[PDB]
Amino acid sequence: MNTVPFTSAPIEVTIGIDQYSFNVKENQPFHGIKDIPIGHVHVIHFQHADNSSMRYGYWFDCRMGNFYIQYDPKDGLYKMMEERDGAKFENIVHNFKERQMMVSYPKIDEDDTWYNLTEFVQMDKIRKIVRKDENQFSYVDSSMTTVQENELSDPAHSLNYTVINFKSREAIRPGHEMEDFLDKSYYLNTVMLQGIFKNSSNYFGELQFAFLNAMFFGNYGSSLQWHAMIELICSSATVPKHMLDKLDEILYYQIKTLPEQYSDILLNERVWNICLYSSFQKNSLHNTEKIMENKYPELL
Amino acid sequence: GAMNSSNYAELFNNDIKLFVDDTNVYRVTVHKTFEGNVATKAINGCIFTLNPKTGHLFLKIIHTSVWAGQKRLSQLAKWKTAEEVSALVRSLPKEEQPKQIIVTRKAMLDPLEVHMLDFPNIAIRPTELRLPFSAAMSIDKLSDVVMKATEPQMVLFNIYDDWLDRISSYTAFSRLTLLLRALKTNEESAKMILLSDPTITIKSYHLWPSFTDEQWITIESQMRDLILTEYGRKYNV
Repeated sequence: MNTVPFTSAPIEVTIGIDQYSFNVKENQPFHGIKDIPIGHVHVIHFQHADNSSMRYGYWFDCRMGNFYIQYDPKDGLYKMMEERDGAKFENIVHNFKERQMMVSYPKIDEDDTWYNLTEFVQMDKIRKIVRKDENQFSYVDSSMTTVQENELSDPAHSLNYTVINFKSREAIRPGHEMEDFLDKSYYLNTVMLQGIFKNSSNYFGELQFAFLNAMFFGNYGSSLQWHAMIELICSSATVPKHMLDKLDEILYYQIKTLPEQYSDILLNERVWNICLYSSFQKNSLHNTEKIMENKYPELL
Repeated sequence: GAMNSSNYAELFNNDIKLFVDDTNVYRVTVHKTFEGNVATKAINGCIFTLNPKTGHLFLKIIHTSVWAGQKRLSQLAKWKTAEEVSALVRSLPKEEQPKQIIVTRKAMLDPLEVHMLDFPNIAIRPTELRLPFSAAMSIDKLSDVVMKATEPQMVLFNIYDDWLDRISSYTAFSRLTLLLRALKTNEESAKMILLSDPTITIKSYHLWPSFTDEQWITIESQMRDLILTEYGRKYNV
């Protein structure tokens, strides 16, 4: 069980750790988060009390190094940093734990929610979508644009999601215009799965990452990517049975976790109505259709 | 974006553009079967592809054989239209290719956009204009070449005959839309108006009668009257 210590908390801030969140007061003796489950990526996220604009945060994996948070009064944010000295780090953590100045990652034993949201999400894939190769962790915020959003403007601060565009030469084989536009199986199976992602696990990892950035940061480009990757599967007549069954589980947990009050901005009416009621896979997403009909019957 | 009353003069500028109307591509007669069910029988159709500035009409005749063994024909008809318009553009020398294609029906936008991905600089646009191009098959010579076709065929016409020798494109288009609107509202009455005087004929190389400037004013008046007479019925006003 790993630890992300904080040097201090000089500004009042709501701190998120995965699906959990805690309010910290200005100069409250808060020194970090302990008992973080090994085996998953995690995200530690921030919303300042005095400017609720720019949700921002850090994707990390405690297996990849010793990470801590320190407030930078110049750039005005909580920064993740790596401590290269193991013994300094162990001694910092032990002291803060002994003084009980850390919140405990509040996982219920029964509760698979975070695993279910991050099953296919790998740090090495995150670091290719979010390019900052000198760090082992990845910064995301509310305002970062996607490579696709930037085509339609600082390339170094972009989310390099896989570009999906249903009216593109990539999506449509010369001579198969109607077939490929009305049945996206070519685009899903040959171009995206065999060609770019190599397997369904990488495709799902990116889909899950896009959703979590949408939810945790209100990142609009991430929301677009999540819906595009759902629509590409639902709009394909030919999808492996294991991928459909896995997609239904993925979406079920995403819809289960979404704050009820954000359904209006986080869910695209057209995409969900099409996916559940008109698409080739209208009858393949039993769990998802049932939770959407019971939780968000207005949208549908 | 969409072509409307506000940007109407744009049709007659020097940027090559085509209207595409797909309303006569898939045509059927509905009939009873021996068992008393209903079935359709396709008849020959056409794509109506028109340069509004020059009057050049690219009439692609859609022979019933293209529907043989196909499903969802009303959907397929839009994609076949887009395929043939795309083929027409690729067949034209670069300096003759349109800068814009305006579809008369919004359901043509995605099919045509997807077929024209190779031409990213050709704008595909809808229109808010309600254009009466469905009535093209009320022009006897266009109806005759479509119905007689035994195979896919493209036929080239000038839908303005020689009018551009005497009038501007704007005026020619206005005359064409009035004639087609009349033919669409009351075909019998419109054709009566066009041929009632046997001394005015249609040249072998023309679609419409050889009216003098004064005769066109009389005809145009008679077409407006026909359209208002008919409208006073439809709505009881």
